[PDB]
Amino acid sequence: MKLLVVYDVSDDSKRNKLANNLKKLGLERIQRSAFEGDMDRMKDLVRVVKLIVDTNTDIVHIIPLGIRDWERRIVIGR
Amino acid sequence: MKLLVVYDVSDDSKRNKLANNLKKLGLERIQRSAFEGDMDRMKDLVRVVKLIVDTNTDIVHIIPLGIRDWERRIVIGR
Ligand SMILES: [Cl-]
Ligand SMILES: [Cl-]
Ligand code: NA
Ligand code: NA
Repeated sequence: MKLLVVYDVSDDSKRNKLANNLKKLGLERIQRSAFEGDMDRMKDLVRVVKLIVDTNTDIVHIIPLGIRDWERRIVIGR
Repeated sequence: MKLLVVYDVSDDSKRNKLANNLKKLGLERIQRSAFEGDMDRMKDLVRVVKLIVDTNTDIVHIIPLGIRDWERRIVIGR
């Protein structure tokens, strides 16, 4: 069981508070605004995201996926 | 069968060429740098992304997921 957190956070400063907190909960950065990690927590994840981002302005997707779907992703670039 | 395309494209101009092309192939924008769509195409999707982005610099994830995993996402914010 995996999950992805993908975010669109307007305030520069809120964006890296969130990045910092996602690392702390053990997720790993895969791109500038996306992290992945293993199923562990959930309720804390949502609370963290809600407390940090501007909910009228920002968008965060927290998406479950199976391990085999993540494994079969295609990654283009660096 | 769904997929997500999540991107981290440095050049402003390449980013919306990609956004424009992802809409054309029928994907739908869900956030500033993420689109979702249904399984249809695949080989064309990868070719499009590779031709548009700078592959030494940019990162794009093309991620398959089951319909029920997408349905059970949590979306925070606007
Ligand atoms: Cl990766
Ligand atoms: Cl959505
Ligand atoms: Na990104
Ligand atoms: Na985004």
